[PDB]
Amino acid sequence: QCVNLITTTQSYTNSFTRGVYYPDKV
Amino acid sequence: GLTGTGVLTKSNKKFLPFQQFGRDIVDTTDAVRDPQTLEILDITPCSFG
Repeated sequence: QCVNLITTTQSYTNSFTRGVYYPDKV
Repeated sequence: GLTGTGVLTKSNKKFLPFQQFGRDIVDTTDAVRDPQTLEILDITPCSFG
């Protein structure tokens, strides 16, 4: 079945600095 | 695969479970782990002058 209950809102957030990860194992 | 020379002694560092070796400010190797014991060992250069 094609249960498409999600839509593109295009909304974002302007209070996030979360995209950080460890670049290496040093 | 990490080759070198020096004196191996026990240290008090606390590596994370995904850490393998550490470096100092000048990016030189000073600590490694045993692949079979998982302990922390420091590396010191041999005497010269």
